[PDB]
Formats: sequence, structure tokens, C-alpha cells
Amino acid sequence: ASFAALERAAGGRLGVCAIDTATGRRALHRADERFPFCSTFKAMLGAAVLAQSVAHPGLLQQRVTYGRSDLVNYSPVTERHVDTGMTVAELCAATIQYSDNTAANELMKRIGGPAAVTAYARSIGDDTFRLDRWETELNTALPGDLRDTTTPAAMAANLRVLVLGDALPPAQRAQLIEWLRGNKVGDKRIRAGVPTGWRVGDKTGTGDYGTTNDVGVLWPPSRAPIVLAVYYTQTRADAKAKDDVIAAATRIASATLA
Repeated sequence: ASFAALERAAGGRLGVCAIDTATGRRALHRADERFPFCSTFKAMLGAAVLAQSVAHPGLLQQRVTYGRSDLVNYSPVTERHVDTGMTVAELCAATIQYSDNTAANELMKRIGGPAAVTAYARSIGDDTFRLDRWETELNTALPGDLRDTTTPAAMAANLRVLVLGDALPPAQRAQLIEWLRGNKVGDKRIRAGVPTGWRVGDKTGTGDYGTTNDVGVLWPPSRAPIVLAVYYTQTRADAKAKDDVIAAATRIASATLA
């Protein structure tokens, strides 16, 4: 019935921040607790790359050459381009739309590592987010570890100002939205919990301890958008990701904000 009820049924710890951008009403659960963000940080990474390209417009064109030993687990796009390289823009699209892990590392090598993503977060008003590690270690999702964590509220605030606000200049804002709307690997999470008429731009995350996340912006066809951040993590190290918990949380959040 409710987020608290969903959590009790699924087990684990569920964090939600949903914001109706027309009224500021929210649907919340553990919204100020830290969670391991896993691949949802790739939305921030893309934003940080886009922001660096504002003073250096050629950044998105730069070609990155990497080798077999640079590939980490789950690299479905980059593993096809070991012999050609990829541009920074192509790496952004791969990491956001397919969650490619090597693409994230290659982008962070270009822009100054975990510290550069964290500094970017601070620059848009997020004093909570911390990126400490690289792919795939940042997905360990250990109970009680603050590395590679944020709160549902901080990530919802970031999405609001990046997608619906003026944190990025308009051209870069449009590109971030295009990338997020093009997510190919999230159909069973937030996208499964909204009507097929609503449009979604989102980034999923998955990690150890059955960590299952999805953050994004929801555009209903005839009402203002809703910003939704959902984080979920479990007690046992070998727990299985639960896509359906994210879809169910999305149904509750959308109904609260109806």
C-alpha cells in the first residue's frame, strides 16, 4: 500500500524521493538516508562531462583509445570498439543508455576521476553525493559504507536542476535529456510503474547486496513532470536485484502525486 509496507514485504531498505514540480508536493521514504548509488551516478558523470565541454567545446569530439585490459565487466558497447576507439560523446551515450562500465571509467580518466565528479556535484548544490571509486568497485554496496553513496533527496534535487533547471546551459541540458530518455536498460523499473503515455528519462543502477536503483524524470502527457529517485538495498551479499520493487515504488509515488 505504502513505501513502508513495500519495504516490509520485500525486505531490505527502500529510499524514495518523488517531487511534483508543479506543487512541490513530495512522496518520501528514507529520503535523507545514504544509499549506494551504483550506476545512477552515470547521470552525474554525463552532466560533469557536458559542463567541462562548456569551457572546452571540442571535448565531446575527442577520441579515446583504450585496450582489452581497460575493459571491466559489463561493457556491451565499448567491447565492440577496442580497435577504433570512441569519442567522449559516444562514451557518454554508452554509459547512460546502456550503463556501460568501461565507458564510465574512460570518461572519468579524461575529466579527473571520482574527485572530479564529486566536485561537479558540489558545484550544483549537492553537498551529499560522494564518488570515491571506479567501476566496478563502486558497486560493492557494503552495509554501513559511505563510499559511493548519496541520498534519494540529493539525487532528486540534482535531477530537478539538471533536467528542469539551469544547472547546464540549454544545449547541454537538451543533450543530457536526450541521453536519459534513451535509456535502453530500464524497462522493468520506473518505466514499468508509469502508464505507457508518460515519458521517462532515467538512469538505473545495480550492485551487490541486491542493490536495485533507478532515478529520473517523468513527463505525464497533461501534467507537469515528476522527479523520482528510488534506491533499494538488501541485507545479504548475494541477494538478487528486485526490479519489481522499483516498479511498485513508482506506482505508489505516482498515485500519491496524482
